[PDB]
Amino acid sequence: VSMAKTSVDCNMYICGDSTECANLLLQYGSFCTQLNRALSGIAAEQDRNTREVFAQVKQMYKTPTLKYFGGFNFSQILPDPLKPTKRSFIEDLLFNKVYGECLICAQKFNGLTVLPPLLTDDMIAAYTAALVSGTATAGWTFGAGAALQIPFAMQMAYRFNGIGVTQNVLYENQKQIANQFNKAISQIQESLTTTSTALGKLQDVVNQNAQALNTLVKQLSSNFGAISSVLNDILSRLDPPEAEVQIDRLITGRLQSLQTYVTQQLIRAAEIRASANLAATKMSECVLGQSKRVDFCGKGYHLMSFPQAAPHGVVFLHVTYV
Amino acid sequence: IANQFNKAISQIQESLTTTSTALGKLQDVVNQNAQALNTLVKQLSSNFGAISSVLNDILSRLDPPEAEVQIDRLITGRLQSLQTYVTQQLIRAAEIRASANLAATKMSECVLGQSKRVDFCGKGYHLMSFPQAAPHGVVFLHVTYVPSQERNFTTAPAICHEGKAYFPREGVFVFNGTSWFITQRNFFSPQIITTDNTFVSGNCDVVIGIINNTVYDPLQPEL
Amino acid sequence: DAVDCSQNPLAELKCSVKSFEIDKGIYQTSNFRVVPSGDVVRFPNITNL
Amino acid sequence: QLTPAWRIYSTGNNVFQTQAGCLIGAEHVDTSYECDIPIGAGICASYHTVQKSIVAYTMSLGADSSIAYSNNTIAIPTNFSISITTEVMP
Ligand SMILES: *[C@@H]1O[C@H](CO)[C@@H](O[C@@H]2O[C@H](CO)[C@@H](O[C@@H]3O[C@H](CO[C@H]4O[C@H](CO)[C@@H](O)[C@H](O)[C@@H]4O)[C@@H](O)[C@H](O[C@H]4O[C@H](CO)[C@@H](O)[C@H](O)[C@@H]4O)[C@@H]3O)[C@H](O)[C@H]2NC(C)=O)[C@H](O)[C@H]1NC(C)=O
Ligand SMILES: *[C@@H]1O[C@H](CO)[C@@H](O[C@@H]2O[C@H](CO)[C@@H](O[C@@H]3O[C@H](CO[C@H]4O[C@H](CO)[C@@H](O)[C@H](O)[C@@H]4O)[C@@H](O)[C@H](O[C@H]4O[C@H](CO)[C@@H](O)[C@H](O)[C@@H]4O)[C@@H]3O)[C@H](O)[C@H]2NC(C)=O)[C@H](O)[C@H]1NC(C)=O
Ligand SMILES: *[C@@H]1O[C@H](CO)[C@@H](O[C@@H]2O[C@H](CO)[C@@H](O[C@@H]3O[C@H](CO[C@H]4O[C@H](CO)[C@@H](O)[C@H](O)[C@@H]4O)[C@@H](O)[C@H](O[C@H]4O[C@H](CO)[C@@H](O)[C@H](O)[C@@H]4O)[C@@H]3O)[C@H](O)[C@H]2NC(C)=O)[C@H](O)[C@H]1NC(C)=O
Ligand SMILES: *[C@@H]1O[C@H](CO)[C@@H](O[C@@H]2O[C@H](CO)[C@@H](O[C@@H]3O[C@H](CO[C@H]4O[C@H](CO)[C@@H](O)[C@H](O)[C@@H]4O)[C@@H](O)[C@H](O[C@H]4O[C@H](CO)[C@@H](O)[C@H](O)[C@@H]4O)[C@@H]3O)[C@H](O)[C@H]2NC(C)=O)[C@H](O)[C@H]1NC(C)=O
Ligand SMILES: *[C@@H]1O[C@H](CO)[C@@H](O[C@@H]2O[C@H](CO)[C@@H](O[C@@H]3O[C@H](CO)[C@@H](O)[C@H](O[C@H]4O[C@H](CO)[C@@H](O)[C@H](O)[C@@H]4O)[C@@H]3O)[C@H](O)[C@H]2NC(C)=O)[C@H](O)[C@H]1NC(C)=O
Ligand SMILES: *[C@@H]1O[C@H](CO)[C@@H](O[C@@H]2O[C@H](CO)[C@@H](O[C@@H]3O[C@H](CO)[C@@H](O)[C@H](O)[C@@H]3O)[C@H](O)[C@H]2NC(C)=O)[C@H](O)[C@H]1NC(C)=O
Ligand SMILES: *[C@@H]1O[C@H](CO)[C@@H](O[C@@H]2O[C@H](CO)[C@@H](O[C@@H]3O[C@H](CO)[C@@H](O)[C@H](O)[C@@H]3O)[C@H](O)[C@H]2NC(C)=O)[C@H](O)[C@H]1NC(C)=O
Repeated sequence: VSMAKTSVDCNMYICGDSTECANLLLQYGSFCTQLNRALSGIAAEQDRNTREVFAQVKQMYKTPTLKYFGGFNFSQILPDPLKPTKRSFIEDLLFNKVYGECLICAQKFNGLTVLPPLLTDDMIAAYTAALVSGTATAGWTFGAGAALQIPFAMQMAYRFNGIGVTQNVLYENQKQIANQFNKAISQIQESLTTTSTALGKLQDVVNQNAQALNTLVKQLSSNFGAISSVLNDILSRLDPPEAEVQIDRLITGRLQSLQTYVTQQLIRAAEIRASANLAATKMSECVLGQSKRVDFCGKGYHLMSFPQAAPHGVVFLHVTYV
Repeated sequence: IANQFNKAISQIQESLTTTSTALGKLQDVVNQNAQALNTLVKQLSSNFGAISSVLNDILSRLDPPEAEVQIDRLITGRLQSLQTYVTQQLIRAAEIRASANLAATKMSECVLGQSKRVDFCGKGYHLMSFPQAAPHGVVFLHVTYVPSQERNFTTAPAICHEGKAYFPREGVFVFNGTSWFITQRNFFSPQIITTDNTFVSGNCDVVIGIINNTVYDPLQPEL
Repeated sequence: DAVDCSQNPLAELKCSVKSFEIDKGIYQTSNFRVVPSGDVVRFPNITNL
Repeated sequence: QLTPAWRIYSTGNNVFQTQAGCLIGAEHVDTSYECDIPIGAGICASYHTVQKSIVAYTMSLGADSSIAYSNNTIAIPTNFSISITTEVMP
């Protein structure tokens, strides 16, 4: 539900290390400015996408001492305050599977840099934790209004009846159901731990972003028919009058790559928005309520789901009746 | 209900008379259009590496050979500017097109019917909605039911009567000041627990949290 | 009226957005850089006379 | 040694660097509020009393609330209200 908040210095990219060269860029007026504006716009959208998806609850909740409810074991989904890391075990596992910057700061010569998000991973974890913790006790009214305590067993019974199974069945088999639930969680943990395809979608987005940037920078070494891709070696060698032709040519060549880059970024952003919109919808209908539409919250008959924090995305655990 | 409805409408009317953000989304689209148009036209004054940004200032002082070269440079520049514009225009169109599809969906589900899906027509429980005409867009007024102040009651999964386990129908077993009743989860109306508002299945030794209680059966006063 | 676009950061923003009024928020108006000081020029050892 | 620079400009004691960049002229508090004007990395800025000034703060994530769990009792509404929400799309 996001991509890197990239930024490019349009001056330094097209031409640097020269005050003579710079005089030619000025003949294109505010081009440099509007290009910068566009990249900023995209970064702003990335922020919006994240906030809309996660900030679905007005209040934050804290995690209960009890992790055992009606026989159901939720300790792997919830964060455990016992340890320094304010994340669930599942979340840590998910994170472990996936230009200028600052963590100390550093800067490159390519004019590229990436901005930080408003909301850090831990802040997100707080939201996902709050949602699970909240819904665990508030049940059906969690998003509707005030959080009203409903015994876990009663939440389940209601939802079973929702699907069309007399609550009597759940109660008779309560022990069996809790066991299957607990088992499934352990199953998922191992599945994620020993695989290499999980979250492939998130890696894909990151890879695409890197490719776009790598391509943009690499082309700086292109001559475009000029004497050299290096501006500093044009002036030294060629008579300064004629040199303007060589420089303008190089500027034109490079300007073309910026236009291509920014265009592609807008297109990529559109696809992301679509994803974020879906994710937000799923959050509301699969987590904060009980969706009835088939195959929206999983293949089977929807009973429950939980969100987990993820490296530039959202991971859902879908609990279904089969 | 009618009273709150009427006031809610009045409250909105007043809000839309003094605020400044309600239609920010519509103004944003308009502003973007204006910016794009001004940007494209403004570039007509760009030099684009030519001896002059004006065709007349080229032809009027250059022989046709050199003049054509300078014009060609100018043309190439302006062509790229227009191409840039139209590409951006398509991208903008795509986003709006998507919005329109959603808006059509919302009218269909929130206005011409009653939504069951949560958080689509509003945060509360959907009751009603009305479209309103708006410049370059659509404004909806969504009417929802919202639960208010709650009260604490003790509950029970089932009750045991005459050795049999009785389970609730659509409601939940609720305990008030020394009396059990059954009522709907989303409201409070404590009904007498009667044989025809429940069902019996299984004994009392296969239920967790089951309590002892009685079930009314009209047979007795009838007989 | 008139705005001196180099008087202070606020004036710069006013000029940047072509307006004498600003509603609210954070705005990027320009970039910045540090200016180099002295000249470090180095030549080979030079032994050949 | 900076370009650009302004004719009338000075640096006060209100200087503090964060991951998202450093601020000059904005004060820094040990409290939190709703994020008004975002900076980055959990930091936002707003205009508050002290006489008002620009301050930086760690943003609030949401209201502070907690409910006790009970496997014995249930909470249910004993009243309701009706309200109308306004939504706009282009
Ligand atoms: C939800 O379900 C999870 C499990 O799915 C429960 O948490 C588990 O709790 C059990 C305790 O019963 C943990 O047991 C582990 O046993 C390992 C083996 O050593 C013990 O057993 C041998 C058997 O002969 C004895 O000889 C030996 O003396 C020990 O008794 C331990 O090595 C594990 O230790 C872990 O924690 C320590 C903490 O410092 C670490 O240093 C270790 O490296 C290791 O991480 C542990 O004792 C089991 O690991 C738990 N798993 C998890 C994931 O927590 C939850 O409690 C349950 N929740 C609810 C609410 O029911
Ligand atoms: C549903 O049920 C939950 C609990 O399961 C309710 O939450 C509780 O709400 C009650 C409301 O009073 C809280 O009551 C606590 O009582 C303590 C005892 O003192 C009172 O009673 C004695 C009896 O003789 C009187 O003499 C005395 O004057 C008091 O009347 C208080 O000490 C508690 O105060 C707490 O907050 C103050 C705030 O400054 C602190 O200073 C105190 O030290 C203390 O922390 C409090 O009044 C009870 O604590 C709540 N429990 C929980 C877990 O929240 C729900 O409200 C209820 N919902 C509905 C709709 O009924
Ligand atoms: C909902 O979830 C809650 C919390 O998980 C459950 O509440 C707990 O219920 C258990 C059931 O008994 C309570 O158990 C406690 O056991 C203590 C130990 O003594 C008993 O066991 C020994 C074993 O050999 C026997 O010899 C002895 O005779 C007892 O049988 C008791 O001391 C505790 O008593 C408490 O209350 C009395 C009241 O006057 C006090 O005098 C005592 O000092 C003490 O406070 C108690 O019986 C456990 O405490 C409960 N927890 C809480 C927080 O109340 C609910 O049961 C669960 N609901 C359902 C339906 O399962
Ligand atoms: C709703 O109202 C009904 C009717 O009032 C209650 O029914 C009671 O249920 C309890 C269950 O615990 C019955 O208790 C029975 O006691 C018998 C006597 O042994 C006990 O007492 C002697 C006294 O010295 C002790 O020495 C001895 O150790 C015991 O403590 C038991 O024999 C009964 O056991 C039954 O079940 C076992 C299960 O394997 C069988 O093996 C036995 O053969 C036998 O079937 C039982 O424990 C009590 O008698 C019932 N009352 C009546 C009138 O029948 C419900 O409990 C009540 N429900 C609620 C929720 O309150
Ligand atoms: C839990 O629910 C039960 C039932 O749902 C509820 O008990 C009810 O309380 C009301 C109190 O308003 C009782 O209403 C009665 O109505 C008759 C008819 O006019 C009155 O005569 C009754 O007055 C009694 O008390 C007077 C006090 O001086 C006496 O003078 C008079 O003779 C009567 O004794 C009273 O208003 C209603 O009948 C009961 N219902 C039952 C079945 O008892 C209970 O209060 C609820 N508890 C909580 C905490 O909500
Ligand atoms: C921005 O630049 C300043 C100036 O260099 C950095 O401040 C310096 O930070 C280090 C580490 O926090 C300070 O301690 C040093 O640690 C090394 C560790 O081996 C030690 O060898 C040094 O003798 C010293 O102890 C150092 O004193 C400090 N300098 C000053 C003037 O305070 C600052 O960290 C940089 N900011 C970022 C984000 O990198
Ligand atoms: C749900 O709560 C609302 C209020 O939060 C209740 O509506 C209010 O009901 C009273 C009648 O009991 C209405 O009239 C009031 O009467 C008192 C009597 O002295 C008077 O002083 C007040 O000025 C007023 O006239 C009150 O207007 C009404 N509120 C509104 C907005 O109309 C409602 O009844 C509760 N619902 C249930 C089921 O309890």
